[PDB]
Amino acid sequence: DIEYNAPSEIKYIDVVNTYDLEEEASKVVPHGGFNYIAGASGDEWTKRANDRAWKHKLLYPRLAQDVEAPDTSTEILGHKIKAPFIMAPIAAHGLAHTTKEAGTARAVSEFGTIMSISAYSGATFEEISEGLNGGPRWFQIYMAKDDQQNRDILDEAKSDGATAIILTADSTVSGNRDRDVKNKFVYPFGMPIVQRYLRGTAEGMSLNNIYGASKQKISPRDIEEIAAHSGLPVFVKGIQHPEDADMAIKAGASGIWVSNHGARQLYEAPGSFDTLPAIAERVNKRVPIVFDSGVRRGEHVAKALASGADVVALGRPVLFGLALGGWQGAYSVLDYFQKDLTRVMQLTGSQNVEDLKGLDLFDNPYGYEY
Amino acid sequence: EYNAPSEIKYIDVVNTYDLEEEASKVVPHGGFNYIAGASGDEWTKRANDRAWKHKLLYPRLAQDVEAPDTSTEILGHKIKAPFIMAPIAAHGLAHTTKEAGTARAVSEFGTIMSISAYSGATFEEISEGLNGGPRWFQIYMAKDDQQNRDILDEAKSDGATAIILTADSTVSGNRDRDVKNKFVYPFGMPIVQRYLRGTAEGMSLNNIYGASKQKISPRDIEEIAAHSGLPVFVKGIQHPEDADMAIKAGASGIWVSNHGARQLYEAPGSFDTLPAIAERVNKRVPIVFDSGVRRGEHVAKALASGADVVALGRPVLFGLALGGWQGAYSVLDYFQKDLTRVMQLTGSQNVEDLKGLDLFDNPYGYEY
Amino acid sequence: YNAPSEIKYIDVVNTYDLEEEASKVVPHGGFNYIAGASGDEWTKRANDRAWKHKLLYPRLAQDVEAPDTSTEILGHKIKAPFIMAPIAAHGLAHTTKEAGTARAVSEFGTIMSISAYSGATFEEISEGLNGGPRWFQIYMAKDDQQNRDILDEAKSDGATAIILTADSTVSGNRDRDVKNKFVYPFGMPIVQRYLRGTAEGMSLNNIYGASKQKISPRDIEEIAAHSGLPVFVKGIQHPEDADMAIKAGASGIWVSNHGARQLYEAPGSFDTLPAIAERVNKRVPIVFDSGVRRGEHVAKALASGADVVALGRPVLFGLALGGWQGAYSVLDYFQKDLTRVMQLTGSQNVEDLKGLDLFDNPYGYEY
Amino acid sequence: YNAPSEIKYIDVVNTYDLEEEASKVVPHGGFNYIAGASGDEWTKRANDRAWKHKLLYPRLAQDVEAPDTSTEILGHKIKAPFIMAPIAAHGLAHTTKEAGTARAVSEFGTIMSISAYSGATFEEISEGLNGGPRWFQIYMAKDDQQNRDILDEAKSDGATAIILTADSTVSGNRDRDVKNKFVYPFGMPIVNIYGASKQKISPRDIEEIAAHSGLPVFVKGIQHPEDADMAIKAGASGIWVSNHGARQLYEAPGSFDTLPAIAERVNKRVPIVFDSGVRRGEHVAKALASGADVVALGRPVLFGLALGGWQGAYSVLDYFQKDLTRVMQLTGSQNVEDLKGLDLFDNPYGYEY
Ligand SMILES: Cc1cc2nc3c(=O)[nH]c(=O)nc-3n(C[C@H](O)[C@H](O)[C@H](O)COP(=O)(O)O)c2cc1C
Ligand SMILES: Cc1cc2nc3c(=O)[nH]c(=O)nc-3n(C[C@H](O)[C@H](O)[C@H](O)COP(=O)(O)O)c2cc1C
Ligand SMILES: Cc1cc2nc3c(=O)[nH]c(=O)nc-3n(C[C@H](O)[C@H](O)[C@H](O)COP(=O)(O)O)c2cc1C
Ligand SMILES: Cc1cc2nc3c(=O)[nH]c(=O)nc-3n(C[C@H](O)[C@H](O)[C@H](O)COP(=O)(O)O)c2cc1C
Ligand SMILES: [Zn+2]
Repeated sequence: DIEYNAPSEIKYIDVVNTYDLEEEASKVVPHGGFNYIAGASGDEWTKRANDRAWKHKLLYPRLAQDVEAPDTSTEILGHKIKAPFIMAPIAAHGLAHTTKEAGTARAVSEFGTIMSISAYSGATFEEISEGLNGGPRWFQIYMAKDDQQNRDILDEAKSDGATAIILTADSTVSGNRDRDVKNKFVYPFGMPIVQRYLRGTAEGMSLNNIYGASKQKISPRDIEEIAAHSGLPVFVKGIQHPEDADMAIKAGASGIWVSNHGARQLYEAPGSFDTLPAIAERVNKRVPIVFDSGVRRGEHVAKALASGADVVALGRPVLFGLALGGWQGAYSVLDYFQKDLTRVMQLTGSQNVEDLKGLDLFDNPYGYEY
Repeated sequence: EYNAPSEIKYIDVVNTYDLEEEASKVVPHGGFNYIAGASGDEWTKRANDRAWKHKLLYPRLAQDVEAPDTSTEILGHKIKAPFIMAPIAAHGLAHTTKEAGTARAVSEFGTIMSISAYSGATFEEISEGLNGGPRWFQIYMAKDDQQNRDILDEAKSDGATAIILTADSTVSGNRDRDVKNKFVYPFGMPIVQRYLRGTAEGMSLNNIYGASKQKISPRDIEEIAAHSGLPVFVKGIQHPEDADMAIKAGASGIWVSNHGARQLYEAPGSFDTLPAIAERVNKRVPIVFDSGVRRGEHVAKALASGADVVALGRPVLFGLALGGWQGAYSVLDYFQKDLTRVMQLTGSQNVEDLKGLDLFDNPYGYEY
Repeated sequence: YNAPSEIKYIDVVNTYDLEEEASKVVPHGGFNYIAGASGDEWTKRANDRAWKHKLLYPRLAQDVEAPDTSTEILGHKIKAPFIMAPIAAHGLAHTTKEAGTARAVSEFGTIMSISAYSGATFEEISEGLNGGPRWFQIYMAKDDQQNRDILDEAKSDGATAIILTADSTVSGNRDRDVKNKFVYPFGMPIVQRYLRGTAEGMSLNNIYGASKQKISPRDIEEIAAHSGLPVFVKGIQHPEDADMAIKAGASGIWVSNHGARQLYEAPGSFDTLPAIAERVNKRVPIVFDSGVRRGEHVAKALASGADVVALGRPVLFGLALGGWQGAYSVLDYFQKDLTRVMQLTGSQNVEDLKGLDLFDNPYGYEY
Repeated sequence: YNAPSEIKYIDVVNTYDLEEEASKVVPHGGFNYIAGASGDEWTKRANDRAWKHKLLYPRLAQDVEAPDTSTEILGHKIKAPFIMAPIAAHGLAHTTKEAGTARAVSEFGTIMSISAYSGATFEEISEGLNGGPRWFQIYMAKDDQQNRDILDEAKSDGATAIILTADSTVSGNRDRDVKNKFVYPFGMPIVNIYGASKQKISPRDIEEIAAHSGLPVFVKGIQHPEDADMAIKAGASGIWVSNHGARQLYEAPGSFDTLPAIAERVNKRVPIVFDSGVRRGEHVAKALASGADVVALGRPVLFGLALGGWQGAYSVLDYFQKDLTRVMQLTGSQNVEDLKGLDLFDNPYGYEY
C-alpha cells in the first residue's frame, strides 16, 4: 500500500535543451521514482560515457551545399515517420505522470512516430490505445521462463495492434543501481497488460522482481522461437558487441537495436555510441538498426545515422517532458528534437535523412576535456 | 533603453581573456551575452580555446633574431601585423560609437576592417571612422538577385576591395543564452533592411538569418565574383572539400572559421581543422583563419599551420565596450606586441618565418 | 588505541562507501595508516582509474544461467576467484584483529594470507580459521636462522604457500603517516625477534628498515628449498621480474604495487598486468592486486591474465565496521557482484571470465 | 622590502607544501615574482604534469642496499645528481639572499649557480660558499668588452664554468608581475632589464664565449634538439635543458617532455643538465633515465630559504637526497649510473589517467 503522487498537469513547455529538463523534473516527481528514472548502474560512469561519447566524433559544418527546407521524414519497416526517432520502451511512465504510458503514446502519435509499449507498462492497454488513437506501436517483451506465458503475451501484443516485437535481452539479471538501493525504492504499480498471463516464477511479478522472474538462460533458439510464433518483425535489443548482431540475424531477427539500457544494466562498459560503428559494419545493411542510450540533441541523431543507424530511440528526455507537462510536455520534447535535427541538417548540408547517413565525422582523439 | 557604454579611453591589456568579465560590467546583460555566448552548452567554444594546446611552440636559442617584423601583405594590402578585423554584427551592442569606432581603431592601427552586412552603422558612418583605410565587405545574401547586386554595388562604391561570403549561417546556431534572454536587436541594420520585413529592431537573429538566402550553392560564389569584379573570400570553412569547392567556383581566398562557435554545435575546435584545409588549398589562394584567437602565440600557431592572416573578433569588441576606438586600439596594440614577443622567442624575424615554424605535438590535450 | 569492537553484518551497496564509514569508527592515526598511500596518492588514484581503460561488453542470448564463481589455485578449491591479501596489524581496524578476518575468510571459503607483521600470533589466527587454508607472507629477517625459524613456525601452523613480499625493502613516502607521526599501538609477535624490542611505538620506516634490504634471487631459491612450499613473489610490476622470479624457483607471481603504498609516480597496477601475463605464459599462476573494488574489476583482471585477485582495503574497512561479520559481508558482496557481471557478460564459469573480449578506451577516465 | 630573516631547519614532507608556507612570510610582490609564470601558467602546470607521462617501475630482488647518490660532473664531485639553478634576487626570498643559498649548497656538497642578476656581490656569495664550487650564469650584454669584463670577474672569483642563458632575449608574459606592477627593491652589483642585454644572440656568440673565456660553456634554455646540435658545433661543453621554470615562452611543452629528443640528439657528446619542475626524487630519477646527467633545483630551494634561511634551503637539499635514495632502493639502482639505465612505463593517458 504505497502512496505515489505523480504530477498530473498537462501543458506545453519551452525546451531550450533536454539536459535542463532533468533538474526541472526533479522538482515535481517524488524523490524515489525520479531517481529510479534518472539513475544508472554503479558510479553512473557509463551513463556519463553514453553522454560524452558524442564528443568523440564531431560534425563538420558544410557550405554552399544547395540545401533548403530539410526533410526529416523517413521509413522503417514500412512505417512512414516524421523524423528518424522513435519512443524507446520503458515500463515506468507512471512515475513521471498520472496519465502514465497513455500520455506518452498520445504525444508520440500526435507527433507522427512509433510508440514502443513495454508489455509491463503500468497503464492498461485501453488507456494506452486511446492515447495512440490508431498510431503505430511496437511491443517490448522480456523472455519468460514459461513458454505458454511467452505465446500468450506475444498473441496479446498482436491483438493490441503491434507491428513489431522488441526482445530486450541485456537484462537477464538487474544492473547494480545504487540510487534505487540507497533510496530503498519500491515500484508501486502493477502490469495490467500481461497480469492475466503470468505463470510459474512470474506469478505475483512486478517491476520490482522482473529481472529474476524472467528468463536468465536466453539463447539464439529463443529469438527464432519468438519470430516463428509471432510472425511479426523481431528486434533484438541491448546489443553492444558486433558478434551478437551476427547471431541475432542468423537467428531470424528482423532488426538490431543497439543499446546499453540507458546505462541501467552492465557497469564499467563502453558508452553505447562508441559501440555502434563496429556493429553497423558487421550488420552490412542486412537489417535495420535502431540505436539508443544517450541521445539528447539533434546533433546526436545526426551522429548516430552517420555512424550506421537507421533510426534512434528516445527515453529519459521524453519522460522528463512528461513529468513537466503530461502528453503536451512530452510532445514539446519531440517537437524539440525535430527542430533541433532540421537545423543540424541545414548546417551540415543534408537535404534528407539518407543524406545524414553519409556525413563525414571529425575524429576527436582528445575526448571531452579536449 | 539600450544603454551601451560611451566612454573612450585606452585600456591596460594584460591579456584578452580578462576583458570578457570587464565588459560584462559595462555592457547591458542582453547584448553582452549575445557577444559572449555560443551554441549549446558552449563546448565547441571551449574546444576553440583548448585546440591551441594541441600544438605547442618551441623556444629557439641563438637564432640571430632582433626587432621582429610583424608587417605583412594580403591581396595587395600592406598591413602592420598578420591579423585583420573579423566581420561582426551590430557593434552598437558594445559601444555607442558603433562600427565607426571599431573602424577608427582598425584604420589607425593599420589593418583591414571587415564590414558585416548586419552592421548597425551605414557605409557612410563607417567610412568616416576609416578615413580612407582599407575595408572588405562581408555579405549575408538576400534571396532576391537584384538586392545582392545592389548591396555589392554599394559596398564597392564605398571602397571595399574584397567581398566575404559567409556561408555557415544559412540558419542560426542554437545559442541558449539568447533564447533564455529572449534577445532581440535594439536598433536596425541599414545595409540589409531591404529584405527584412521591418528594420531588424525588435527582431531575432533566427528570423534575420531566416530572411537571408538558405539555398547557397557554388553558383553564388561564381556570380558574386563575376558581378563585383573583386576577390571573394568564402567564410566558415571547416571541411577541406569546401575549400576545393570554393576555389573551383572562383573564390580568391579561404576563410577558415566556425563563426566563433556560434553556429554548428558538437563540431571540432576551429584550429584543429586548419592543417587539413591548408593542405587541400595547396597555396592556390590566401587563407584567413579565425575562431578562438586570444594571444600572440595563437597568431603564430595559426600561420605555422597554413594560415596567412588571422581575424580577431570577441577581444576587439570587448576592447570597444571598455574604451571605444581607443579601447579597441588597445587590443590591436596588445596583439601586435604579444606577437612581437613570440616572434623573438621562437626565432622568427618576419611573418614568413612564422609560417615555417616547427610545432610540438601534444597528444595529452588540455589537462596534460 | 581504541579500535571498534562491534560485530554485525553490513550492507554493501558498493565498497567505496566503506572507506568514509570506517572513518567514523576507526581512530584517526590508524584509519589513515590504512586509507593512505605514497606522495599525493596519484598512483592510488591510478590503481582505481586503470579499470576504465578496458571496458566490459554486455552479451546477449549467451545460454547462461546460475554462473559458477568457484575455482582452484594450487591445491585449494575456493568459492570465488579472490583471496585475502596479506595486511599488517588488523587490530588497527577492529579489536578482533587478524582472528576476525581469518573467521570471515574461512567461513566464506577462500584462502587467508597472514602477514609477517600481524598483531596476532599463529595461535590466535589458527583459531579464527578453524582448519581453513592459509598462506604465509614473509618480510625477511636479515638473519638466515631467523628466516628458517619463521618459515618453520608458519609451515607448522598449516601454511601451504609462502609469499615473499619484495617491494618494501624501504618504506614508501606515505605523507599521511609522516604528518600524523604514526607508530603501531601494539606489538608484532611473529617478527619480534628481529626488531630489537617490540613493534609497539615503532614506525613502519624502522620496522621495514629492520627487515632485509638486499633481497636477491638467491632468497627466492632458498625460501623454496627450505620450505618445500610453493613460493609467490609479491610486488611485481615489470615483466622482467616475473622471468627472474620463475627462474629462481617461484611457483607463483603476485602482481601488486602494494595498494600504491610504495613506489610513487608509478603506473596503476592493472595497466602492468597484460605485459606480465604475456611474459609468464601461464608457467605459474598469477595473483593480481591493487585497486579491486567491484566484481567488474575481478572479471577484467582475470580477462587480462590473472588467475585470482587479492582483496585488501575493502575487507579491512568491512572488518572495522562489523568484525568478522562485516568482513564476511564484503566477501559476500564481491561474490554476488561477480555473479551478476558473469551473467551480463555471458560467462558460465571462471575460465570463461579469462577469455573475455575487452573494449579499449584510449580516452581514459574523463572519456 | 621586508624579507624574512629567521634561520632554522625546516622539515619537508614534500616540496609542494613549501609554496603556500613561504607565501605567508614573503612580501606579496616578491613572492609572486618567484612563484609565478607566463600567461595563465598552463606551461608551469605542464612542467609538473609531464612527470606523469613516464612512470617508474618498482623492481624486486635487485640485490641493492644503501644506494649511492654521489656523482661527478666536469670533474666536480657532488653528493647527489643535482645542482642549484641560477636564480636572480634571492633577497626577495630572504634577507641573507644569495650568501644563504650559497652556504646551504656548499655544506650539502653540490655546485652553486651564480646568476648575473644576483643582489649580492661575488664577495658576499664567496663568504657563503666557503671554498665550495661555483658556475657563473651570464646574460650577454650588447658590448663585447662588458661581457669579457664580467667573465674575467667571474673567473677570478673561481667560476669553473659559464652558463649562457639564451632563452630570454625578451621577457615572458608574466601576468602576476604586470598586475602587481612589480619592481625590484634592490640592485645588481655584478651587472627593461632584459632589453639591455643582447637580443641578437647568434651561434657566433656561443663560439666566441667558448673560445675566449677558457671556461666550459653551458647553453641554457634548450627545448629543441636542433639547438643542442647547434650549440655543440659552436663549442658548448654542456647542454642545459630548461624552459626557465615556465617564465619565458607560453604555450610551449612541459620541459620534461622535451628531454628525450634532445639527449638522443646530443648522443653523449657533452653533459646534460635538466631543469624546470623537479619537485620529487622520482623526478630526478626520471630525468636521469631520460638522458640527463644532473638536474638543477630552483623554486623549492628558494621557498626553503624563505622559510629558514641557509638552514631552510639545506633541509630542501637534504629532502631531495633522502627522496632519491628511497627511489633508488625501490627501482633497483645501486648507484647514479644505474638510474640512467631505468626503463620507464609509457602513460598515454596523462594526468587524469
Ligand atoms: C527509467 C527507465 C526504465 C527503462 N525500462 C525499460 C523497459 O522496461 N524495457 C526496455 O526494453 N528498456 C527499458 N529502458 C531502457 C530504454 O528502453 C532505453 O534503452 C534508454 O532509455 C535509453 O537511454 P536514455 O533514456 O538515457 O537515452 C529503461 C530506461 C529508463 C531510463
Ligand atoms: C558578436 C559577434 C557577432 C558576429 N557577427 C558576424 C557577422 O555579422 N558576420 C560574420 O561573417 N561573422 C560574424 N561573427 C563571426 C566572426 O566573424 C568571427 O568568425 C568570430 O568572431 C571569431 O571568433 P572569436 O571572436 O571567438 O575569436 C560574429 C561573431 C561575434 C562574436
Ligand atoms: C593496511 C595495509 C597493510 C598492508 N600490509 C602489508 C603486509 O604486511 N604485507 C604485504 O605483503 N602487503 C601489505 N599490504 C598490501 C596488500 O597486500 C595489497 O597489495 C594491497 O592492499 C592491495 O591494494 P588495495 O587494498 O588498494 O586493493 C598492506 C596494505 C594495506 C592497505
Ligand atoms: C625566481 C626565479 C628567477 C629566475 N632567474 C633566472 C636567472 O636569473 N637566470 C637564469 O638562467 N634562470 C633564471 N631562472 C630559471 C631557473 O634557472 C630555472 O630554470 C628554474 O627555476 C627551474 O624551474 P623550477 O624552479 O620551477 O623547477 C629563474 C627562476 C626563478 C623561479
Ligand atoms: Zn673569437
